[PDB]
Amino acid sequence: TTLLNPYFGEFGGMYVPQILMPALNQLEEAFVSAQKDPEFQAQFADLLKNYAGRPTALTKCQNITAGTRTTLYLKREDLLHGGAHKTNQVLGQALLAKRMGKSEIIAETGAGQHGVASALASALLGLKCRIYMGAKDVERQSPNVFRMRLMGAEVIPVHSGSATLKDACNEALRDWSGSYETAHYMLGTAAGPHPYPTIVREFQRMIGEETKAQILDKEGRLPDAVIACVGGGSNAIGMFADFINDTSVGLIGVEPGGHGIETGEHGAPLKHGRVGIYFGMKAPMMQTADGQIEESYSISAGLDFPSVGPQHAYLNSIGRADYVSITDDEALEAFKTLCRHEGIIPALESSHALAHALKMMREQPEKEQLLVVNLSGRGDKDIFTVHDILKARG
Amino acid sequence: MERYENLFAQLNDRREGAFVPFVTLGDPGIEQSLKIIDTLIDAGADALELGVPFSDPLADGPTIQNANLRAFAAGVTPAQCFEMLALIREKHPTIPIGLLMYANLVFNNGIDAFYARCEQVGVDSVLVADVPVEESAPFRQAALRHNIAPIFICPPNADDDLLRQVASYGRGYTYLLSLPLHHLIEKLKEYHAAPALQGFGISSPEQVSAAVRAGAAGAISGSAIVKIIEKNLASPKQMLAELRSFVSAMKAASRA
Ligand SMILES: [Cl-]
Ligand SMILES: [Cs+]
Repeated sequence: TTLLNPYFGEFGGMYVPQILMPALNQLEEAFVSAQKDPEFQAQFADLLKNYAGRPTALTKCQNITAGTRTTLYLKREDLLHGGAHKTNQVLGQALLAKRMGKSEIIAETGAGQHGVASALASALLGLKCRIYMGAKDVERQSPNVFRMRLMGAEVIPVHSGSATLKDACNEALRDWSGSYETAHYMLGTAAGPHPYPTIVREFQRMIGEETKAQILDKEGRLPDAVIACVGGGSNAIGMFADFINDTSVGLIGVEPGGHGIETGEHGAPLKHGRVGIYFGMKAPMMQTADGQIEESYSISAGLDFPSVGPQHAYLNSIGRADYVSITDDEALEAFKTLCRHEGIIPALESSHALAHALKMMREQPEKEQLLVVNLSGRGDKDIFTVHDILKARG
Repeated sequence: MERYENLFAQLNDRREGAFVPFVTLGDPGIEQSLKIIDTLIDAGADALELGVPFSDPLADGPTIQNANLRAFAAGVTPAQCFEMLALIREKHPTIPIGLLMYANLVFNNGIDAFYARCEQVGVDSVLVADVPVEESAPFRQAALRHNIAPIFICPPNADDDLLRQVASYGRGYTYLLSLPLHHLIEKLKEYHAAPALQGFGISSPEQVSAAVRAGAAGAISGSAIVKIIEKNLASPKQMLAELRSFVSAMKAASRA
């Protein structure tokens, strides 16, 4: 039935209407053969290097750790074309599409960053691109909508349901069930029905591969912990994958705590949600006691996904990775600290990861520890958000 | 209880196909929904397909998406739906009742516990829209243990292995979506599948007559009924009269 296990332990699966299974089966098969095709890997690595900017730097923070025994490195995915790690995987999914003979791309977006990444890969490679967006998210992110239009993509608003990302994930799928002969669904994170949690990890894993080689070159030892924020899980599993077998390396994923776990307004399904079945997978999720699916909350729109990739749920259950949460305020403070001490404006999403590293360092300043934070994007997109809060406070 | 077999037995001695409306429970309110269902039954519906409002129905078009929202606006919950189900069954002991569920509502309080509650209120079948046959093992096993028939959709892009599986695992009836129809009907009859109900775009009497002629045991009106409810939201007595008109027209079409 499938070439690969669709499950990570008890999490994962292919919970889709029957009509979508041939699309998933066709996609798994093309992915398996692309993975064995040197020509595909060469074209992929070519685009990553000559178009997207890989490999990205690994920056040692000079000032931020002063007065402690923490050495902090930032994997600089903010330096990637597009400003975020999303670019890696959409270039891969678009080559996959062409390899299948598809001519059209479908995607869902909320904050707009996945829409922009999908529109740029689609323009580069000659694919027609249509993007679904929750109308609430549409006008809240009209800069990103204009970007997508500039790159030629068609943007389609969703008012159904709460008119957010999760209601965008639904209308793209109905489109695909009718159009999958000619069109490819470019899912935006390491979640959803199999083979997508597998495909996105493999198209993001160069982050951890590069980090490993760069850290060995610079410090001659593996890090004590690598730390990444966890919205859907793609940037974190891309950092984690190459270290999973180096059991001396801590894996730390950072879910958004929003206004605080105890307030119920967060986006931390992995540690504070409950297993259910939605969006084609069995996974922890934000749900009511009746089993309806709630929204995440986080000050960073990019961590708005009310579930989490199934491989993260698996790694937690076996204790290979640890998952924590960081509140809005903690992430804001980390944002300000990185600008003032290193001259780097991080995405508010990435700021959650940094904010946890700063906690590890500050709670135990005499502990010698080598930490890598995946800086999953830059924060230009967030200066307006951070500005309004700061003057609303003083 | 085997209401489907009895229904299909009497329908065949009377050379009729089945007409099966779909409706969302609690749309547009709880009490209007119960009057709608009583109207559908008395206008000649042979069985009922009932949906439980779910937040994220990725397998449903816009007409149903709005029905769900109307029901949520009315405060409808799964617990209230099961209460409604017991009332309906109390008034109409012989009509078969199938639920259209989404997996999370079945998974929520335990899969066995869900199918136990169906049997307790006298539900006859359950279709889980987002559980393909490949994933269905825990669901259909729980259904069989509680004398619930598991319903599977047979889609237009079905290959032979799918039909074999659908024929072995399903009971009650086969949910047909639109390779030629008569060939699909025949392969299913070859493999001893449950009787096939055609459920794609059934809006007019002539389509009901086509499906029976093509060899299907009947037709499900997947959304044409929800649009009569949407069209007539402001005048409830108009809504019922047009529901009565439509249903009896569609059910007359099934007597070939
Ligand atoms: Cl470079
Ligand atoms: Cs999340």
